[PDB]
Amino acid sequence: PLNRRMQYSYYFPVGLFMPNPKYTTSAAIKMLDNPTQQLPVEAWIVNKN
Amino acid sequence: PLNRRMQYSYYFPVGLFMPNPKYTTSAAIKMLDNPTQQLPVEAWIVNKN
Amino acid sequence: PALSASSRALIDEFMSVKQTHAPIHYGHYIIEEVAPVRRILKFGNKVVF
Amino acid sequence: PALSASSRALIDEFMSVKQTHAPIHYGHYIIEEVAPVRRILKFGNKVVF
Repeated sequence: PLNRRMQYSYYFPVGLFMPNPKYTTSAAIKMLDNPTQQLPVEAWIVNKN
Repeated sequence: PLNRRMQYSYYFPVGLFMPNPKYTTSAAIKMLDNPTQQLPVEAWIVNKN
Repeated sequence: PALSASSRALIDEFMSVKQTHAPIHYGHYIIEEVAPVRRILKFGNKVVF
Repeated sequence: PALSASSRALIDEFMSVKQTHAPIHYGHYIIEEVAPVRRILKFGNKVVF
């Protein structure tokens, strides 16, 4: 009984939208599309594997 | 009695304005705006938590 | 909050650099997983903690 | 003075780099804390002390 099970609740939002002054703080990534009309459709997560 | 409550004072400006020869000492910040025509309107403060 | 992103361009950024990476791209966004169980993430030979 | 900033971008770049963050951007500004107490700023997994 020392091997118990903790149960955390994980949450994450999808499809959000930034305010219209859009910034960036990585000067390495560059997408090949328009930055101003950019908004996500999905959310990539990671598994346990 | 020893567990006392020292209270300090904090202060910060909100919505200041840089002079007209503007500049930046950074590289990885790009804001989609005309840089010579932007000023703050809000101030962001980190909470206790 | 679980590890989420918007596109894989920020996930592959987060595995490369984990200190200087962006949390907010132009319209794209990525949320670092803060949790009690600090999961170890492998992606090929890049690994973060 | 407390950790004031005129955007979210200066916060999220001050969390990333510490010795080379931008004090004065084009129209925005961030203010380092010289408080007697020293708080760690748990942002995702990017602390600063």
